[PDB]
Amino acid sequence: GYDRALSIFSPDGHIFQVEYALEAVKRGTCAVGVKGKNCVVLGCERRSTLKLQDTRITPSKVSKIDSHVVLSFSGLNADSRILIEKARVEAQSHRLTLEDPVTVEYLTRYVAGVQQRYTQSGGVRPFGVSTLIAGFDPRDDEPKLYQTEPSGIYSSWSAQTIGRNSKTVREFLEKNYDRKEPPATVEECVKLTVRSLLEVVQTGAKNIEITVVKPDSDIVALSSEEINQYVTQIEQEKQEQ
Amino acid sequence: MDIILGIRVQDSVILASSKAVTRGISVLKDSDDKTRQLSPHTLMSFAGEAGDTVQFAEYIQANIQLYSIREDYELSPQAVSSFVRQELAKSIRSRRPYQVNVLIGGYDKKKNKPELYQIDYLGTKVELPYGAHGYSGFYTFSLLDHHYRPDMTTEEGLDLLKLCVQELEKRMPMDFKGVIVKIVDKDGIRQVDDFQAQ
Amino acid sequence: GTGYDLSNSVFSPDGRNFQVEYAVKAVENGTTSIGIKCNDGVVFAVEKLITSKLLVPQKNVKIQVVDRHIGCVYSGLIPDGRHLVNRGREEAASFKKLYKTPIPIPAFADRLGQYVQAHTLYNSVRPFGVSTIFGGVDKNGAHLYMLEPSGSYWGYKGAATGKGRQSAKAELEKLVDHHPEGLSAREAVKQAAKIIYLAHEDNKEKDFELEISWCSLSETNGLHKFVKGDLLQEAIDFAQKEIN
Amino acid sequence: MTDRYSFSLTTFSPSGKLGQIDYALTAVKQGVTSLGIKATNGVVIATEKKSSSPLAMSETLSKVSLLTPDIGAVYSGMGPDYRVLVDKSRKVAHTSYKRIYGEYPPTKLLVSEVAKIMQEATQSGGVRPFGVSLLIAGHDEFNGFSLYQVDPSGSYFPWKATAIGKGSVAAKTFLEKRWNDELELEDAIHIALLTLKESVEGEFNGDTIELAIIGDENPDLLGYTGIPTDKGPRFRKLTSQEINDRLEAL
Amino acid sequence: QFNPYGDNGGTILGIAGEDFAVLAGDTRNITDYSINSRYEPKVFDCGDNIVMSANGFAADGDALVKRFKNSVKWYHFDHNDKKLSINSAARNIQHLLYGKRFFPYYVHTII
Amino acid sequence: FRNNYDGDTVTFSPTGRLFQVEYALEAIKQGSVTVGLRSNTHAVLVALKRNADELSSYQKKIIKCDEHMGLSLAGLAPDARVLSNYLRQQCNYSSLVFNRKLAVERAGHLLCDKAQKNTQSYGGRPYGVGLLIIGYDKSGAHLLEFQPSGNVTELYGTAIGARSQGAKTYLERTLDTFIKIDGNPDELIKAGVEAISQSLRDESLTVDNLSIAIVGKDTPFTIYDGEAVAKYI
Amino acid sequence: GSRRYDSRTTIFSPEGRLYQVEYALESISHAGTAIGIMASDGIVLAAERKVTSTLLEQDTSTEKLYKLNDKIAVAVAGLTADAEILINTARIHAQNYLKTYNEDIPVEILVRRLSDIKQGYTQHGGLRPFGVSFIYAGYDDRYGYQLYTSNPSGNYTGWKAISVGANTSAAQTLLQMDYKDDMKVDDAIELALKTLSKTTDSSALTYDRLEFATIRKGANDGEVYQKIFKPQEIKDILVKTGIT
Amino acid sequence: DRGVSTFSPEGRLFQVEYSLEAIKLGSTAIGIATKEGVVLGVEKRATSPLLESDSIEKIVEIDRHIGCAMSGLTADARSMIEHARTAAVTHNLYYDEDINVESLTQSVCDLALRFGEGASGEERLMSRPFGVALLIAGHDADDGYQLFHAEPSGTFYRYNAKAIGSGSEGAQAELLNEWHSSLTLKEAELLVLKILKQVMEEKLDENNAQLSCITKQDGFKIYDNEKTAELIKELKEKEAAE
Amino acid sequence: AGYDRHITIFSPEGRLYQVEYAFKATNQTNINSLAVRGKDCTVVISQKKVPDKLLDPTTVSYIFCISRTIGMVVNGPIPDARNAALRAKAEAAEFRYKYGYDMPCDVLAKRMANLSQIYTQRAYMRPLGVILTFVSVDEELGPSIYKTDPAGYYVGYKATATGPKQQEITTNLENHFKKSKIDHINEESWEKVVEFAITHMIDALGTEFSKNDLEVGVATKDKFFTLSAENIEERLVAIAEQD
Repeated sequence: GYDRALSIFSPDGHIFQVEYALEAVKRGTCAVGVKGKNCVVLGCERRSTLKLQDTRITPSKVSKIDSHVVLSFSGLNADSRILIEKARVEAQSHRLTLEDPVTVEYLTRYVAGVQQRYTQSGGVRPFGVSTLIAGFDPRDDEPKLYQTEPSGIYSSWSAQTIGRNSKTVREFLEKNYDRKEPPATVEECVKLTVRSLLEVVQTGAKNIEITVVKPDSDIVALSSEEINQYVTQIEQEKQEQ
Repeated sequence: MDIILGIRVQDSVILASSKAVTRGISVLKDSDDKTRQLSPHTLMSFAGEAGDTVQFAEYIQANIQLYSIREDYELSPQAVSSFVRQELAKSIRSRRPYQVNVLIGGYDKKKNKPELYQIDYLGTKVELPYGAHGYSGFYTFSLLDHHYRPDMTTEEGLDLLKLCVQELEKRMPMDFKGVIVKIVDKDGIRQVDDFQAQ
Repeated sequence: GTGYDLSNSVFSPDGRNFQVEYAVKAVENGTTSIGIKCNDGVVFAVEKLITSKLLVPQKNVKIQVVDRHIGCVYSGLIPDGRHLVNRGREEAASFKKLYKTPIPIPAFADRLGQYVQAHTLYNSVRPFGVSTIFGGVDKNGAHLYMLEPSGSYWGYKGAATGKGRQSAKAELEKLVDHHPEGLSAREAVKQAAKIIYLAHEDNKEKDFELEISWCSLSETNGLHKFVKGDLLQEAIDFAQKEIN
Repeated sequence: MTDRYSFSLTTFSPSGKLGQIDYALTAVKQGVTSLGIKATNGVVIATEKKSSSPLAMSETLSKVSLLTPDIGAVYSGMGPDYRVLVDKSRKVAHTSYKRIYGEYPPTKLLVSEVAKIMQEATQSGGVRPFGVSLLIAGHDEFNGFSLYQVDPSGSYFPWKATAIGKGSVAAKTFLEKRWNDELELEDAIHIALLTLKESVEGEFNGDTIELAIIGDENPDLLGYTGIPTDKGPRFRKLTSQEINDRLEAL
Repeated sequence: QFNPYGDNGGTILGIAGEDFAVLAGDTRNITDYSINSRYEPKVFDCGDNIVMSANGFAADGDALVKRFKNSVKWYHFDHNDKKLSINSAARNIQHLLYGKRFFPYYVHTII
Repeated sequence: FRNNYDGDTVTFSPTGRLFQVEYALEAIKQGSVTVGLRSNTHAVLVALKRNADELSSYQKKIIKCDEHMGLSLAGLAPDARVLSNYLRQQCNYSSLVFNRKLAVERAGHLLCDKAQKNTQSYGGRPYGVGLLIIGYDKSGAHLLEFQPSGNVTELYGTAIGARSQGAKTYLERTLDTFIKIDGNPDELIKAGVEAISQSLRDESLTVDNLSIAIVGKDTPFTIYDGEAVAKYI
Repeated sequence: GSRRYDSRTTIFSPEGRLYQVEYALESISHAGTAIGIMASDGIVLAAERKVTSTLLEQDTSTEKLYKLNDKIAVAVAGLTADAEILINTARIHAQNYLKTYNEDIPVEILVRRLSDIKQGYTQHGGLRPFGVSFIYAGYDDRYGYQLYTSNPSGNYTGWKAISVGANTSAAQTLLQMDYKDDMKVDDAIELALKTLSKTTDSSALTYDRLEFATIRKGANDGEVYQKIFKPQEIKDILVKTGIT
Repeated sequence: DRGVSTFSPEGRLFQVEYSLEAIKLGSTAIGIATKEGVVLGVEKRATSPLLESDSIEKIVEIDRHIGCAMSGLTADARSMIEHARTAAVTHNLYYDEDINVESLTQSVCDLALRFGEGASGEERLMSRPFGVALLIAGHDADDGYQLFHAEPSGTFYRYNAKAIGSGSEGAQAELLNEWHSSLTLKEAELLVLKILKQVMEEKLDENNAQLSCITKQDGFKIYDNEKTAELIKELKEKEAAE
Repeated sequence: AGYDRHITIFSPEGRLYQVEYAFKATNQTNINSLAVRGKDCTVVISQKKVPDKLLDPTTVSYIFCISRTIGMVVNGPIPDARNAALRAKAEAAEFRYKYGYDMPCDVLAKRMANLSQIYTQRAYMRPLGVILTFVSVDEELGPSIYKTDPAGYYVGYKATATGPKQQEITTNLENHFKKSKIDHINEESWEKVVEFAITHMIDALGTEFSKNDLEVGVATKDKFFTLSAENIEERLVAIAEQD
């Protein structure tokens, strides 16, 4: 019954509801992704407006759409669930009908579509979410990293970040990542991510979670210690000067 | 019908399934694997109508894997079978029912015990030490009813199967081209590639 | 406050429906048309303004028939007029199909009445921009009716609507007084042509074209028909003569 | 046509209030007073029959209604809204309970049902909340007697006694003073009539007052005999004559 | 029970020349052992130099021709009066017929 | 004033006007001029095709609806496509079901009723296009003028579009002359080109600029463009 | 049309905020306080009854603590009516999970479904969100004792200790000040009441203005148990914890 | 507010007009047709150095003989491209032949006005118009090489050359002079590559600019970087040549 | 915010203006009417005002026959008056069919009242500017008068009046009854009850009537009918030979 056109054009040719959707993304926690030479890493910050949570149960920021693909986001959480679901369901459907898991690019193109659709369908508001999707195409070793936004647009990045202060960390990355020689190591790759997050996290050992993805469905999320260590080795790099 | 056998020994569940695919007068294939893995510790064997058979199995698989990803957890064999029964039970009163029968064998990582479930297209579910769908039941239940022990090792179980398969080849009308055997246990699912003479 | 005239189903504080009232405006602004109830039928006539010599004469017919015994003429937004007649036609057809007998003028009246009133109930629709004079002969005589955008309607001896509505109503009333015993179908056709010619003064700027149609028990066998040829010119004359 | 009002007409204001529900309650305030009192062996509900013209016959209109043979309701607010709410409450009792368990719903649940109805008129597309508050009183085997108040918000709560409408604040205060956990039904009936008199301007008699009770089973009101387990309705509206008699012992 | 189909007999023949082609048919329409007509054309010119004939059950045969022809009419509208190649008509007709694959046009047709 | 009564077609202004409909009518005036006129044996359409750049094509103004009917448009191209396409179906349906050619007069009644529907229901919008339908049927040649308001009128000739008033006066004057141009299509056409050049200003009608269409007694509605019209410029 | 009265309850603010969700929350900030504390051997749910009276039948009442499952319960803050509508669908969801899998619905799973339902009224429909926030207290064999919270937005998170309703900020500070990972149910029971006691907008924290609930695993059994204290049970524990 | 399908007093559809604005903001796109083929060129426009420029797809294939370039809100283009591809493939399934480039275009254009909140004419479900314009280029045996411009208005034109996007008005002006009925494919390539360099804020290189074409012989192809680079180098030399 | 006066939603005062404005429209016709209960009949008098000379007097009326036994007089514009009449007629026929007996006047009222209530709560339905007076000689209840309004309210009366000078007619009647002490006109024939009604209609409005200034409706056991100009005339002559 309800079909009010909520996303429409304004005189200057803008669709404010989609634009405002982005503002919701800017306010969200920061999320970053950097691809190495044989892996991709995704890092996300943990807000601190309230601390007394049960990190065990509380939903994490990086999700698995399938065994070889993960998706992190910045924006409204309630909205991210709906997108993550649709992605996961499509992941299975693609295996079932094409007898082959989805490619990172494909899963991305799907999500982007869902979002786009929500920007020109009656009675609905766009998703206040922007995503980072990374993994490895089936039987492939070249890492994949894509990003989507409420507008419904998407593209691949050698590294990228979304969320609050993403402006800052993007800069950091723009002047700390060389496509010529990408982080040839899982370790040096995670370091670059932790480094990039620190620029905005402001000492948050327990506020920074990292997830490493390797070829052939090898996905793992580091613990506070493994991370705390990276933070440690990094802080010295500064002082030793 | 085709041969769908299942026997639960001490620490694993063994599933045997005929490799023959006959269409009318000709045997089209002799290497058919009538099984689908629902999760790392749950295997399901199936037999029935031409299309319904796989269509149903894959469908069930898709849904089980989706639950795995969504919950980052593997549903117990018991749960998985309850899902399956519900589905068939719905199917039976639908416009065009799935005519498939299945055996579900999995290792409950929590209880640390193997399990075997037998479910027919009507949604009839029963858990048994050993079971089979179709005619095989008529020649094998007496064998197992005789030589079956709960504490049998996986090897004893295989031998017991070897015994069933022989009887089936001796007294059965059809040439089912042998069976493919698979074992489910604490370490997952694996296929005994050497049963064509074990 | 105010703004009680921006939505169709809203009651103003004094209990009115401005949208309907604004519709009436579109009507009064239209051409003039009348209906005269003679002693065994009804006569319909309308003013057809000749916007230019380009209009093929006798071609853009206005009066419409519903079924075979009912006649409709309206002033205002023509398209709305047709829309209404279409509904009347379906309405009449539905009726006959079930009761066999061709729809009685009264019943048809309320059929159009309820439909029109229906468009003053929701803000998702616009009221009809037309007043309609219609009628015919049925099992018990002739009947003349006029329907307003408000959905209101009553039985009339004579009726007029549009630009020259007053001149007409003036003339119609004169007839009613000087003919207590009734007017004949033949006579009503003449009188109508005159009354249209007089009412044309409130538009004496553009030239027009007359269009009469009648439904008489003795003249057309209870069937609605257009007055053409000789009988038509004859009336055009009877009018042209008394306009001087 | 087609109700294009597929959106809520009751929304949250920046202050966090729900306008229409508030206004609805205001509407309730304006309505005639009505009260409820729970005794140890019954419940009583009553209101005033504010005849809106001497020509109108107040009998041909009941503010006190039977929902089930052991549950009654009374209101304060917009009479017409109450009316349709009663019919809905009578049906819902059958459709969602008697037809499934073959027994009338227990007070709390039937109330729970009505509440849901109202709750929905607070969120559904194109509608306004109900401009009434209800006082439902009943009895069931496993819950005994009970009294509930249902608000246009869709909220409801149990009461030992309470009043709504016009002089509710006044009457509520008068009840806190006269109520105790040992009242017999006749007691509550008396207290009821007293509590009512205060809110009554002009005439106060059995023709201007409307009161019913939920007490013992009235087999005499069953209509048939022969079935041991069917003892009769506990709900009973008092007659004009019954009211006046009590008014003399006022 | 009601039988939706019938047989009007008839026979048609199509022969292709090097720079021409022919489509022929008897002009007799029958029902059982009676003759409905000694002359009821069965081969039609559908324009764009295409002749068609759907033989078998008359009703279904005429419906098809009517439909195909109408399909040609629109082809022109939609694609700027561009002539419909015989091969295209063939593919098109296949779709016309296979559309009723589960309540077929009881006709064997040739163009 | 007007600002409070033109937010949709389901609203009447205090004076009885339907602005949204009027705004639509405007789109027509903003449209390229097109002329229609008929004799007793033929009906003709002449339209000025407008182009974007000099690198672009000139947009078609004339559409065929059947072998005996067609029209010219001025205003929103899309809406003409929608309406003409719908007028094609009606002709089609008239054939397939009654084996009868849809009379021009009726085609008009149909268009009117279609249009009218988009001016009394919420959510709908009027059609922003004007049409001139010509056609030869059982009662001869015909010319119709379609207005988004729903008003369809039969005339001997007419024009619509920017500067249309020029041609219209010219026809209104030439009336008694072209109406008798029977048995001669070329003459009726030249009278048509003249009427239209009466609304020129910007430039002069060229070969890839002029568009002509004609229907008649033994003439199936046929459109002429480019080189084909050369013999009239 | 109708667009004239459409609040567009589901749009973004120029700042990328959701008006109604925000306002809905504003409403909840005035609701009786509800606190949930999770200890090593159990969970505690304590809430303050908003608006009470001498006449209010307290034994038969429930406005904040609702049983959803046998191992799950919730504490409400906001529109009770709204809460129920959601609670009932929650109760059903639990059962379906059971009927499909023959296993008790995992706590988080039930919580995710409920949050998703809310989230919906946030993205489409043109209806108002539910003016409710939930503190879910439950236990399952996969994560043991769990404590969750969800609100009008549709988002949910887990906690060791948390509160909803009025003076949450005050309570959160007090909890954050005295909570310890190795707490014991009894300890939590006390900390809960102490907090309310210090945040209550009322004079004194009496039993008649409270609702209490505990999810403990009675050792002499091995199964988990839900206990929703009765008036007297609260009155007792209230004297014990030293608040008499 | 005001209906999404409301008329302005000047006789225009607000949403459609505003739609055209969003497009002016879009990336530049240019198309030039020659009797040797049609060339399609676009401005990648990477919003950062980290963005892998080749994951930018603004020139897509509809069929082997029909390709197109997009400008404006490109996310809107997906459903259109899908529609176009389907229509082209379907026509082939139903008529055993390729679809005419014009009809393909006409087909896309038909989605355009399918929007509103309850427009009385069918079931137009799509809340707003498309925020993207398309340059459809292709070839068929009826009208040879063709270049089409399709806007959200629902209308479309055929240009010998046309440029849409931020640098259009100027670029189009350029094309008005540069284009002539005897251009070669090679010529049109550099010409597109040139006008792109002029209107692009960025220094045109084979990584923020992309060329492609459609020829009767090899159909729609997208020039791989290496091929484009050389063409660029070639352009520079002929420019610095005078 | 200020649209709480355009649709049927609450005002801060907790009022429904649109419902009030509906009531306002009921007087739009400037006609008064009253109903009285005989010993075993029920009569309804209504003013009839046909100003236009071109109108056919016979087609003008605000009195309707809903069924053989139920009659209904409407105070309000006619198009809303007819929408209401039709609906009641349908509701009457359906009731008979489904339950096997003639719908009782009061029930018909209740059903129409509940129907009005809905326009009061649902935003897209406007109320009907009319007050409906239903009369009959119920087989179970005896002579009956039940009136409903745009608010969705209704009740039974001993007698009642509606229109502009409603109050004058009401208090007139109130007085007559305070005097007689009974709730009805103690008359056997309806002609006398009709005369009574007309009489007080005159006393209260201080106006004289002609056969064409009234509209009368009578409801007797198993039949409700309206009088004719002559039936009325004969009745007017009667009151005349008493004054």
